[PDB]
Formats: sequence, structure tokens, C-alpha cells
Amino acid sequence: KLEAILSQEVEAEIQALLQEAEAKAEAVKREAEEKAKALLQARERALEAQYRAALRRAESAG
Amino acid sequence: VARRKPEQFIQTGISTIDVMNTLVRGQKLPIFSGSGLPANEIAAQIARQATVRPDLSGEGEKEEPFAVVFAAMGITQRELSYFIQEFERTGALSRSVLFLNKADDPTIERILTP
Repeated sequence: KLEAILSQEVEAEIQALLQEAEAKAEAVKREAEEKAKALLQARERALEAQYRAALRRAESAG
Repeated sequence: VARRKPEQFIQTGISTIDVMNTLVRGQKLPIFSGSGLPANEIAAQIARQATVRPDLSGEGEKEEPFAVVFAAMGITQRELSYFIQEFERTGALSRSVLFLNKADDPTIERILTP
């Protein structure tokens, strides 16, 4: 019938839009994990540096 | 007669040298500097990033102690301290010999000291 056409113009948009917004809610969240990981990768190198420098200084000093 | 061609290169921490000229042991390489130009800045970079290759050349010389010698021939108030504080960056002040000549020091010792 004619009401069955109407349910199909909607039922198409409301999956196109909600599939799109579940891949932005994916995407932001993927970059959020890859940032936190990298802000701790730079933190890891820094600490190392400070320890290699530190020990050399105490060897020289002594 | 007592020398022979060297061939063991070092990391100066400046790309440009270690490609184009290749700074090896027993070789000079003046760094020409103008007047109204820095001289101090650039020098410091070569002192804290001077290091042999571990086997990147096919060998090292890290197996024998690497050390540095200094001797300044006329220096002011800033160049005095500027050098000393980058030698603590270097971590070398227990294995270096410094022959600092100032400008408040006699002018005759500017050619003796070398």
C-alpha cells in the first residue's frame, strides 16, 4: 500500500545517519587512545634520559 | 711519515658535516665565523654531540676512553660561564684539561697558550 512507501523513505536515512555517527564515535575514541599512548611514550623516554645523565654525573663527581 | 690516512668517522650531531666533508680523526676543519656573527652557540653543539660510531663505520673506538681538551684565547664575561655550563651538559669536567685565557689575563699569553 501507500503507507508502506512512507516507512521506506525514512527507514534508510535513519540507518545512513546512525551508521555515520557510530563511526565518528569510533574515530574520536581511536585517536583518544592513540594520543594517551603517545603522551606516555614521550614520558617513558624522558625518565630514561634523566637516569642515564644522572648516573654519569655521579660517577664524574665522585 | 709517521701518519697514514684515517677513516674512522664520528657523529658531530650535525648532519651536513658527516655527509659532505666527513669529519674523521687527525683532520682539521675550521669553522669560519664572521664578526657580528655567533661563534659560541655553534661551538657548543659540536662539544656535547661529539661521539664515535659504535660499529656504524664497521667499528668503534668507544672501547678506549674519548675525552676533550679545551683552551680559550680571549673570552669575556658571558663566554666564560657559557662554556663551563655546557661542559656539565657534556658531563665532562673530570676528564678534560682546560687552558682558559681571558682578556683580563695578559695579551702576551694569547699566543703562548696555544
